[PDB]
Amino acid sequence: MRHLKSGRKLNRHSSHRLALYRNQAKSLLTHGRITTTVPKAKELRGFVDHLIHLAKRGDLHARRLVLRDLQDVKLVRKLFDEIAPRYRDRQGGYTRVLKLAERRRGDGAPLALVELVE
Amino acid sequence: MKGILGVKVGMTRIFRDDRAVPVTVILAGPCPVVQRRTPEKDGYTAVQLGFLPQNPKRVNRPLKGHFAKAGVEPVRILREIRDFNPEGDTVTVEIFKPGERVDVTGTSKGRGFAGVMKRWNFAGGPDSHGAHKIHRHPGSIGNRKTPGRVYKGKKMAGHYGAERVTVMNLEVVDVIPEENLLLVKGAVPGPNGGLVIVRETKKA
Amino acid sequence: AKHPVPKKKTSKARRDARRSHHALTPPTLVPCPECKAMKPPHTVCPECGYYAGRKVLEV
Amino acid sequence: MNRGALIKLVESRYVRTDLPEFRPGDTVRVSYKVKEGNRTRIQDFEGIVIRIRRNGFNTTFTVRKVSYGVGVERIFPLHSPLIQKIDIVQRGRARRAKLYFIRNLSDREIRRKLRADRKRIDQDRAAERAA
Amino acid sequence: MIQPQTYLEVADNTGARKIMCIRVLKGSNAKYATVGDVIVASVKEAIPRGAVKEGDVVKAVVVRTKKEIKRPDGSAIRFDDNAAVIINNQLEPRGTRVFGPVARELREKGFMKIVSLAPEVL
RNA sequence: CGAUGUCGGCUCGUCGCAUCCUGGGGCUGAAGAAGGUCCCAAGGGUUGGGCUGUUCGCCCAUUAAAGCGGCACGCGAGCUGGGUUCAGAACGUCGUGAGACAGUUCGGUCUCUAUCCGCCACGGGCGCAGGAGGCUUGAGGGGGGCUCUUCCUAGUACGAGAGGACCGGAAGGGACGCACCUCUGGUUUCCCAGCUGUCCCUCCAGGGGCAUAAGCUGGGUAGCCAUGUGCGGAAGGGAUAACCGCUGAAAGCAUCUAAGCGGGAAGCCCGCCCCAAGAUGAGGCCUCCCACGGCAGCCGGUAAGGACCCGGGAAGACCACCCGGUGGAUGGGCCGGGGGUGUAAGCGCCGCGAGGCGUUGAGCCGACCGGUCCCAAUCGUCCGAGGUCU
RNA sequence: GAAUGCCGGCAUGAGUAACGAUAAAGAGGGUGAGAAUCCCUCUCGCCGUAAGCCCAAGGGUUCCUACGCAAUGGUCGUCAG
RNA sequence: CGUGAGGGAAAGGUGAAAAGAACCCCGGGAGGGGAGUGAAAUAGAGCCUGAAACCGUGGGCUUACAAGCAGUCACGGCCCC
Ligand SMILES: [Mg+2]
Ligand SMILES: [Mg+2]
Ligand SMILES: [Mg+2]
Ligand SMILES: [Mg+2]
Ligand SMILES: [Mg+2]
Ligand SMILES: [Mg+2]
Ligand SMILES: [Mg+2]
Ligand SMILES: [Mg+2]
Ligand SMILES: [Mg+2]
Ligand SMILES: [Mg+2]
Ligand SMILES: [Mg+2]
Ligand SMILES: [Mg+2]
Ligand SMILES: [Mg+2]
Ligand SMILES: [Mg+2]
Ligand SMILES: [Mg+2]
Ligand SMILES: [Mg+2]
Ligand SMILES: [Mg+2]
Ligand SMILES: [Mg+2]
Ligand SMILES: [Mg+2]
Ligand SMILES: [Mg+2]
Ligand SMILES: [Mg+2]
Ligand SMILES: [Mg+2]
Ligand SMILES: [Mg+2]
Ligand SMILES: [Mg+2]
Ligand SMILES: [Mg+2]
Ligand SMILES: [Mg+2]
Ligand SMILES: [Mg+2]
Ligand SMILES: [Mg+2]
Ligand SMILES: [Mg+2]
Ligand SMILES: [Mg+2]
Ligand SMILES: [Mg+2]
Ligand SMILES: [Mg+2]
Ligand SMILES: [Mg+2]
Ligand SMILES: [Mg+2]
Ligand SMILES: [Mg+2]
Ligand SMILES: [Mg+2]
Ligand SMILES: [Mg+2]
Ligand SMILES: [Mg+2]
Ligand SMILES: [Mg+2]
Ligand SMILES: [Mg+2]
Ligand SMILES: [Mg+2]
Ligand SMILES: [Mg+2]
Ligand SMILES: [Mg+2]
Ligand SMILES: [Mg+2]
Ligand SMILES: [Mg+2]
Ligand SMILES: [Mg+2]
Ligand SMILES: [Mg+2]
Ligand SMILES: [Mg+2]
Ligand SMILES: [Mg+2]
Ligand SMILES: [Mg+2]
Ligand SMILES: [Mg+2]
Ligand SMILES: [Mg+2]
Ligand SMILES: [Mg+2]
Ligand SMILES: [Mg+2]
Ligand SMILES: [Mg+2]
Ligand SMILES: [Mg+2]
Ligand SMILES: [Mg+2]
Ligand SMILES: [Mg+2]
Ligand SMILES: [Mg+2]
Ligand SMILES: [Mg+2]
Ligand SMILES: [Mg+2]
Ligand SMILES: [Mg+2]
Ligand SMILES: [Mg+2]
Ligand SMILES: [Mg+2]
Ligand SMILES: [Mg+2]
Ligand SMILES: [Mg+2]
Ligand SMILES: [Mg+2]
Ligand SMILES: [Mg+2]
Ligand SMILES: [Mg+2]
Ligand SMILES: [Mg+2]
Ligand SMILES: [Mg+2]
Ligand SMILES: [Mg+2]
Ligand SMILES: [Mg+2]
Ligand SMILES: [Mg+2]
Ligand SMILES: [Mg+2]
Ligand SMILES: [Mg+2]
Ligand SMILES: [Mg+2]
Ligand SMILES: [Mg+2]
Ligand SMILES: [Mg+2]
Ligand SMILES: [Mg+2]
Ligand SMILES: [Mg+2]
Ligand SMILES: [Mg+2]
Ligand SMILES: [Mg+2]
Ligand SMILES: [Mg+2]
Ligand SMILES: [Mg+2]
Ligand SMILES: [Mg+2]
Ligand SMILES: [Mg+2]
Ligand SMILES: [Mg+2]
Ligand SMILES: [Mg+2]
Ligand SMILES: [Mg+2]
Ligand SMILES: [Mg+2]
Ligand SMILES: [Mg+2]
Ligand SMILES: [Mg+2]
Ligand SMILES: [Mg+2]
Ligand SMILES: [Mg+2]
Ligand SMILES: [Mg+2]
Ligand SMILES: [Mg+2]
Ligand SMILES: [Mg+2]
Ligand SMILES: [Mg+2]
Ligand SMILES: [Mg+2]
Ligand SMILES: [Mg+2]
Ligand SMILES: [Mg+2]
Ligand SMILES: [Mg+2]
Ligand SMILES: [Mg+2]
Ligand SMILES: [Mg+2]
Ligand SMILES: [Mg+2]
Ligand SMILES: [Mg+2]
Ligand SMILES: [Mg+2]
Ligand SMILES: [Mg+2]
Ligand SMILES: [Mg+2]
Ligand SMILES: [Mg+2]
Ligand SMILES: [Mg+2]
Ligand SMILES: [Mg+2]
Ligand SMILES: [Mg+2]
Ligand SMILES: [Mg+2]
Ligand SMILES: [Mg+2]
Ligand SMILES: [Mg+2]
Ligand SMILES: [Mg+2]
Ligand SMILES: [Mg+2]
Ligand SMILES: [Mg+2]
Ligand SMILES: [Mg+2]
Ligand SMILES: [Mg+2]
Ligand SMILES: [Mg+2]
Ligand SMILES: [Mg+2]
Ligand SMILES: [Mg+2]
Ligand SMILES: [Mg+2]
Ligand SMILES: [Mg+2]
Ligand SMILES: [Mg+2]
Ligand SMILES: [Mg+2]
Ligand SMILES: [Mg+2]
Ligand SMILES: [Mg+2]
Ligand SMILES: [Mg+2]
Ligand SMILES: [Mg+2]
Ligand SMILES: [Mg+2]
Ligand SMILES: [Mg+2]
Ligand SMILES: [Mg+2]
Ligand SMILES: [Mg+2]
Ligand SMILES: [Mg+2]
Ligand SMILES: [Mg+2]
Ligand SMILES: [Mg+2]
Ligand SMILES: [Mg+2]
Ligand SMILES: [Mg+2]
Ligand SMILES: [Mg+2]
Ligand SMILES: [Mg+2]
Ligand SMILES: [Mg+2]
Ligand SMILES: [Mg+2]
Ligand SMILES: [Mg+2]
Ligand SMILES: [Mg+2]
Ligand SMILES: [Mg+2]
Ligand SMILES: [Mg+2]
Ligand SMILES: [Mg+2]
Ligand SMILES: [Mg+2]
Ligand SMILES: [Mg+2]
Ligand SMILES: [Mg+2]
Ligand SMILES: [Mg+2]
Ligand SMILES: [Mg+2]
Ligand SMILES: [Mg+2]
Ligand SMILES: [Mg+2]
Ligand SMILES: [Mg+2]
Ligand SMILES: [Mg+2]
Ligand SMILES: [Mg+2]
Ligand SMILES: [Mg+2]
Ligand SMILES: [Mg+2]
Ligand SMILES: [Mg+2]
Ligand SMILES: [Mg+2]
Ligand SMILES: [Mg+2]
Ligand SMILES: [Mg+2]
Ligand SMILES: [Mg+2]
Ligand SMILES: [Mg+2]
Ligand SMILES: [Mg+2]
Ligand SMILES: [Mg+2]
Ligand SMILES: [Mg+2]
Ligand SMILES: [Mg+2]
Ligand SMILES: [Mg+2]
Ligand SMILES: [Mg+2]
Ligand SMILES: [Mg+2]
Ligand SMILES: [Mg+2]
Ligand SMILES: [Mg+2]
Ligand SMILES: [Mg+2]
Ligand SMILES: [Mg+2]
Ligand SMILES: [Mg+2]
Ligand SMILES: [Mg+2]
Ligand SMILES: [Mg+2]
Ligand SMILES: [Mg+2]
Ligand SMILES: [Mg+2]
Ligand SMILES: [Mg+2]
Ligand SMILES: [Mg+2]
Ligand SMILES: [Mg+2]
Ligand SMILES: [Mg+2]
Ligand SMILES: [Mg+2]
Ligand SMILES: [Mg+2]
Ligand SMILES: [Mg+2]
Ligand SMILES: [Mg+2]
Ligand SMILES: [Mg+2]
Ligand SMILES: [Mg+2]
Ligand SMILES: [Mg+2]
Ligand SMILES: [Mg+2]
Ligand SMILES: [Mg+2]
Ligand SMILES: [Mg+2]
Ligand SMILES: [Mg+2]
Ligand SMILES: [Mg+2]
Ligand SMILES: [Mg+2]
Ligand SMILES: [Mg+2]
Ligand SMILES: [Mg+2]
Ligand SMILES: [Mg+2]
Ligand SMILES: [Mg+2]
Ligand SMILES: [Mg+2]
Ligand SMILES: [Mg+2]
Ligand SMILES: [Mg+2]
Ligand SMILES: [Mg+2]
Ligand SMILES: [Mg+2]
Ligand SMILES: [Mg+2]
Ligand SMILES: [Mg+2]
Ligand SMILES: [Mg+2]
Ligand SMILES: [Mg+2]
Ligand SMILES: [Mg+2]
Ligand SMILES: [Mg+2]
Ligand SMILES: [Mg+2]
Ligand SMILES: [Mg+2]
Ligand SMILES: [Mg+2]
Ligand SMILES: [Mg+2]
Ligand SMILES: [Mg+2]
Ligand SMILES: [Mg+2]
Ligand SMILES: [Mg+2]
Ligand SMILES: [Mg+2]
Ligand SMILES: [Mg+2]
Ligand SMILES: [Mg+2]
Ligand SMILES: [Mg+2]
Ligand SMILES: [Mg+2]
Ligand SMILES: [Mg+2]
Ligand SMILES: [Mg+2]
Ligand SMILES: [Mg+2]
Ligand SMILES: [Mg+2]
Ligand SMILES: [Mg+2]
Ligand SMILES: [Mg+2]
Ligand SMILES: [Mg+2]
Ligand SMILES: [Zn+2]
Repeated sequence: MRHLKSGRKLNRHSSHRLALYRNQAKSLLTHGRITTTVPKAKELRGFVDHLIHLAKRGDLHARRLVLRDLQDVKLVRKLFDEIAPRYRDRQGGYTRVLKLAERRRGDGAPLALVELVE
Repeated sequence: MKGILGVKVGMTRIFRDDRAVPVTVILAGPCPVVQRRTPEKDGYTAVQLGFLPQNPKRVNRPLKGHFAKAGVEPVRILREIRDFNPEGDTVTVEIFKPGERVDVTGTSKGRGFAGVMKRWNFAGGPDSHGAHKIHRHPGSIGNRKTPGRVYKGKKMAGHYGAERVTVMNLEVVDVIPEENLLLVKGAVPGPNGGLVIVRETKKA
Repeated sequence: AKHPVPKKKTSKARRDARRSHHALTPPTLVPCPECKAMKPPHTVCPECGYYAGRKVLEV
Repeated sequence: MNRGALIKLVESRYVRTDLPEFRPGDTVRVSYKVKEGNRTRIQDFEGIVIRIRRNGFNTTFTVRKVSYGVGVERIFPLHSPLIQKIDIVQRGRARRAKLYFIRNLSDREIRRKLRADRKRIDQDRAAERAA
Repeated sequence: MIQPQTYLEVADNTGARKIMCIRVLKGSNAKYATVGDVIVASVKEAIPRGAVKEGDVVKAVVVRTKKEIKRPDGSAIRFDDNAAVIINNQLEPRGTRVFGPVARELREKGFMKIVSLAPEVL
């Protein structure tokens, strides 16, 4: 049973999963769009979205909170000076995940794309 | 044998005569009468009820024409109360008064594929003293060459729950008609938001 | 355990009968509304990069 | 429907607002309606609320006391009609929401670990002045 | 929630200090005794020269438990130990004083003389 | 004997009845209560411990009762391995010896993958003469079936006294079963905080990794849960067993019987709960669609409908099932509430300092109850009747 | 036609068990007919009385570079002992 | 294979002649389709002949209420000549 349990496990133990989400947050906040498997892509949405919202509040507290996950001050400066301002009136939905057509050759993994939104 | 269709909203406990009474709250009213089962037409007596209005776009053609035949709005659920012929075209919580005893049918919570210890309260195996990978296993399932087979109805692993269960002789604790609300003392099958059926009890 | 083993060779018929559920179902494919190419529904068109009426990918 | 609202509506008729707020570490006196024979009386139970288990109308609090050499704990529904009233005896201050650890402490150590919450003691005396 | 093997304190002045439950006298096979239930115990420790002494096979009613008991008012109570009081075959206390509080459930189940002797009933 | 694994235990049942208990009887050297003995009855039940490998048995504490037997002394491709049952060792005994002993003693490798039948669960197919969406009848199955205490009757009938009922009527238990999470109590792998060592970001402050597959510690939502909660055994109707009668010959009497008619069990049939029309004997009701073209057959195009795909789901191994797909609140986000945690950072003030006080129940914050089209369920595709004959 | 015969071929079990330490991965960029698997960058994890370095046995070209991928590599391969 | 003494295999055939398939087409290659050689190309080198087991594609008959050492006797249907 799994009744009303939220969150994927992705066959990673607790800290490998947290690292997975964090690293994916760096790559997304860096390049603006990345390609992953559909399931990882669906889970990245809420993890990055939260960090962006904190970038909107913009206070010092938020920046240290965000730095717990992203660690990279340069990147956080980008999230605060560049990324977050283009979302001032957009309440939620800072990312989107669109499934891609062709599976990955070696293991059949269904892929999608995750990006920040205009 | 009156009866009503319902939703299981949730549990709490009320205080009645310096006594915490665990209850389950049921949103039962109101149920439009949709079709009547008569002995001349169908061979038995029952009342087909309806519950929860439906987005009329979502009601396909054969269902639609079934509602119009007995002028009624589109409803999400049809169910029958066997041997019940109420005089109006609508069934509401008013057919129960507090102090009455009821039976409640719902779909139990589904355990999926369930082991023999969870499904049948088997005792499993020892957890030490050399017990070898049989800690939750069934044990023997038979005899030897006589009968050389396993009984029908053997209790084994399989799907457990998400099945129709009726709990019998539950006390109606209060009836709040302004909210189509029925309080019943004790536990009722299924998850919150579950379809349930509340009938007058079969226990004298 | 005591190494359970097949008692008889399976017959050509029984083995092929077991395989009566092994056929593939073909890919479900719709036309991309812009380049008309067949593609899986609910995927970004891999031929022209259009999805929901706009260019999303270089291709 | 709003199942949460429906339940909050069932509960509403029994909700209670006469009782004074408290925290884990406060010493409290619960005046409790008790039956025995052939009567019913009010038995005062006094001790440290060691736990406030929150669930709305259903929250409960657990008070711990010594009664003639023996530890006694009492769990109360915060909206029970059997509670006549609650008297804040003393404002403790914890660093912790559950104070189970005081079950294993001498009376000396409990006193050292649950000191007077001067802030909320003053807060009480301040707004203890009515027209 | 007392079962065989369970050690209980002795809340009276009989001489016993510890008894080990060997039976829940409640039907043919009850698993547990609580407040108001009667047990058969063996005296595992006694102060010198009391009515009861080590080795004795005595009867006792559970007067407080460490498992919390639930009351119809929807509240519950719980004590720091498991204690009992030695009785004769009429439920009457074989000692002449009882120490510490006792559950009010003793009253309903007819252990009136222990309840009065109790310094507190909770 | 080109192997049918051997005791006991655990687990899991199932059956017999020569019945241990509960139910119904007759006889009693049956006053009552309690027994004895035989008959009927297998629905249910038949406890926990000390000893011993033990079966058995004895004992302790209870019990309504602690029944006896079958199923390869039921069950080692289910577990155990104490015993027995190899190779070591020793004792007693026997043998000059080597060695020997259902004599004792200590130790001593029990094999991941289930083909077929069988069993538990779940689908796929085709059928059920048109094709569909629903709702249903219940043939036939399964499940359940226990029992104790106290009180009232009444300290009455009965008995010199001790004691002590029937019938009928209340209440409260034990074990068992189904369901549940309001309370009680667990878990809660990252929801919060505290702490050590170390390395790092960035020097401070503040943080991050690692110390487990949570580093450790204190707490803990939803869920899943029992120790927690509700409910179940019935009631009732029918037919019976032993047993008791009514009326009544054969056989002027007599006789429960030969004609006929009563009474009568926890047992039997129904009644309760669950499954069920593959019930091919394929049932029934309500509604929807239709006489489409080309040549009981065939080729397509549509209908009613369905499936595909996708967002999901206290549903779930896959499958199935259930909801939703912009006509939208389905998941994600965000907002409010709940809930946990227990007063963040930063700044100010006190202190030499560790810290402390204030801002501040702060800040963080999974799942729970909702709101909100910000993000994603885009766009679509394929199936699918024209109704055999008397 | 049988010798649990001999040699060889080919079935069944079966798309089943398994793919060899639970130290762990993610993305971007390049190469290419083809890339989870090769190269490069950034991030994350693991060893650190070694899972790092040197020497002796033993092995005998496995070393370096270019060019390749049929087989070998438990998948893949543009990479490689 | 075994430390060693020692053990100890499998594996023959295009065609008369290489005339061993220029060139083109798909393909990264393998492979194939044409063209071409040959009396012959399922003689194309994985090459004479090419049985059987085993695997597949096409067609006829037949099969989803049925109990089987799978055949046999009878009758009927359908297909074929
Ligand atoms: Mg499940
Ligand atoms: Mg699990
Ligand atoms: Mg969800
Ligand atoms: Mg998580
Ligand atoms: Mg999940
Ligand atoms: Mg998931
Ligand atoms: Mg995991
Ligand atoms: Mg995996
Ligand atoms: Mg992994
Ligand atoms: Mg983990
Ligand atoms: Mg870790
Ligand atoms: Mg890790
Ligand atoms: Mg998509
Ligand atoms: Mg796809
Ligand atoms: Mg690949
Ligand atoms: Mg239902
Ligand atoms: Mg199990
Ligand atoms: Mg269980
Ligand atoms: Mg169960
Ligand atoms: Mg067990
Ligand atoms: Mg166990
Ligand atoms: Mg054991
Ligand atoms: Mg072992
Ligand atoms: Mg073993
Ligand atoms: Mg083993
Ligand atoms: Mg184990
Ligand atoms: Mg087993
Ligand atoms: Mg056997
Ligand atoms: Mg047989
Ligand atoms: Mg199911
Ligand atoms: Mg009420
Ligand atoms: Mg629920
Ligand atoms: Mg085994
Ligand atoms: Mg075995
Ligand atoms: Mg096996
Ligand atoms: Mg094993
Ligand atoms: Mg095996
Ligand atoms: Mg075999
Ligand atoms: Mg064949
Ligand atoms: Mg074959
Ligand atoms: Mg075949
Ligand atoms: Mg098969
Ligand atoms: Mg292109
Ligand atoms: Mg709620
Ligand atoms: Mg409301
Ligand atoms: Mg008092
Ligand atoms: Mg105190
Ligand atoms: Mg009051
Ligand atoms: Mg004491
Ligand atoms: Mg033999
Ligand atoms: Mg053999
Ligand atoms: Mg053999
Ligand atoms: Mg053999
Ligand atoms: Mg054999
Ligand atoms: Mg038996
Ligand atoms: Mg008999
Ligand atoms: Mg009897
Ligand atoms: Mg009797
Ligand atoms: Mg008598
Ligand atoms: Mg007598
Ligand atoms: Mg008798
Ligand atoms: Mg008799
Ligand atoms: Mg029986
Ligand atoms: Mg039976
Ligand atoms: Mg029996
Ligand atoms: Mg015993
Ligand atoms: Mg002992
Ligand atoms: Mg022992
Ligand atoms: Mg024993
Ligand atoms: Mg024994
Ligand atoms: Mg035996
Ligand atoms: Mg013996
Ligand atoms: Mg007794
Ligand atoms: Mg008896
Ligand atoms: Mg036997
Ligand atoms: Mg045998
Ligand atoms: Mg024998
Ligand atoms: Mg024997
Ligand atoms: Mg045996
Ligand atoms: Mg036996
Ligand atoms: Mg056996
Ligand atoms: Mg074995
Ligand atoms: Mg055995
Ligand atoms: Mg066996
Ligand atoms: Mg075997
Ligand atoms: Mg077996
Ligand atoms: Mg066997
Ligand atoms: Mg054993
Ligand atoms: Mg042994
Ligand atoms: Mg031994
Ligand atoms: Mg022995
Ligand atoms: Mg031995
Ligand atoms: Mg031996
Ligand atoms: Mg040997
Ligand atoms: Mg030996
Ligand atoms: Mg030996
Ligand atoms: Mg000797
Ligand atoms: Mg001898
Ligand atoms: Mg001898
Ligand atoms: Mg001699
Ligand atoms: Mg001698
Ligand atoms: Mg011999
Ligand atoms: Mg011997
Ligand atoms: Mg022997
Ligand atoms: Mg013998
Ligand atoms: Mg011998
Ligand atoms: Mg040893
Ligand atoms: Mg031995
Ligand atoms: Mg083997
Ligand atoms: Mg296998
Ligand atoms: Mg099988
Ligand atoms: Mg077979
Ligand atoms: Mg089917
Ligand atoms: Mg199907
Ligand atoms: Mg047909
Ligand atoms: Mg049948
Ligand atoms: Mg029936
Ligand atoms: Mg039946
Ligand atoms: Mg009386
Ligand atoms: Mg009675
Ligand atoms: Mg009862
Ligand atoms: Mg809850
Ligand atoms: Mg709880
Ligand atoms: Mg609770
Ligand atoms: Mg709790
Ligand atoms: Mg965290
Ligand atoms: Mg650190
Ligand atoms: Mg530093
Ligand atoms: Mg620092
Ligand atoms: Mg590190
Ligand atoms: Mg680690
Ligand atoms: Mg940590
Ligand atoms: Mg610690
Ligand atoms: Mg914890
Ligand atoms: Mg806890
Ligand atoms: Mg929780
Ligand atoms: Mg329980
Ligand atoms: Mg009960
Ligand atoms: Mg007569
Ligand atoms: Mg007659
Ligand atoms: Mg009669
Ligand atoms: Mg009769
Ligand atoms: Mg009579
Ligand atoms: Mg009768
Ligand atoms: Mg009964
Ligand atoms: Mg049904
Ligand atoms: Mg049908
Ligand atoms: Mg049906
Ligand atoms: Mg039939
Ligand atoms: Mg039908
Ligand atoms: Mg019908
Ligand atoms: Mg359509
Ligand atoms: Mg799913
Ligand atoms: Mg539906
Ligand atoms: Mg749909
Ligand atoms: Mg659509
Ligand atoms: Mg649309
Ligand atoms: Mg939504
Ligand atoms: Mg939402
Ligand atoms: Mg929220
Ligand atoms: Mg809140
Ligand atoms: Mg709060
Ligand atoms: Mg502060
Ligand atoms: Mg602060
Ligand atoms: Mg200063
Ligand atoms: Mg200050
Ligand atoms: Mg919140
Ligand atoms: Mg959130
Ligand atoms: Mg809206
Ligand atoms: Mg939108
Ligand atoms: Mg389209
Ligand atoms: Mg021969
Ligand atoms: Mg052979
Ligand atoms: Mg062989
Ligand atoms: Mg053989
Ligand atoms: Mg051979
Ligand atoms: Mg041969
Ligand atoms: Mg051979
Ligand atoms: Mg061979
Ligand atoms: Mg094979
Ligand atoms: Mg498979
Ligand atoms: Mg298999
Ligand atoms: Mg498998
Ligand atoms: Mg596998
Ligand atoms: Mg591996
Ligand atoms: Mg492994
Ligand atoms: Mg490990
Ligand atoms: Mg790349
Ligand atoms: Mg690339
Ligand atoms: Mg690759
Ligand atoms: Mg590749
Ligand atoms: Mg590289
Ligand atoms: Mg490390
Ligand atoms: Mg070091
Ligand atoms: Mg060398
Ligand atoms: Mg070498
Ligand atoms: Mg070489
Ligand atoms: Mg070199
Ligand atoms: Mg080289
Ligand atoms: Mg190299
Ligand atoms: Mg190279
Ligand atoms: Mg290669
Ligand atoms: Mg390759
Ligand atoms: Mg290759
Ligand atoms: Mg080559
Ligand atoms: Mg290879
Ligand atoms: Mg390879
Ligand atoms: Mg390998
Ligand atoms: Mg290359
Ligand atoms: Mg290599
Ligand atoms: Mg050798
Ligand atoms: Mg060699
Ligand atoms: Mg040799
Ligand atoms: Mg040879
Ligand atoms: Mg040769
Ligand atoms: Mg030649
Ligand atoms: Mg030649
Ligand atoms: Mg020639
Ligand atoms: Mg090419
Ligand atoms: Mg080309
Ligand atoms: Mg070529
Ligand atoms: Mg070709
Ligand atoms: Mg060619
Ligand atoms: Mg030619
Ligand atoms: Mg010629
Ligand atoms: Mg010729
Ligand atoms: Mg030829
Ligand atoms: Mg030829
Ligand atoms: Mg020739
Ligand atoms: Mg040839
Ligand atoms: Mg050939
Ligand atoms: Mg064929
Ligand atoms: Mg039939
Ligand atoms: Mg047929
Ligand atoms: Mg025949
Ligand atoms: Mg014939
Ligand atoms: Zn396109």
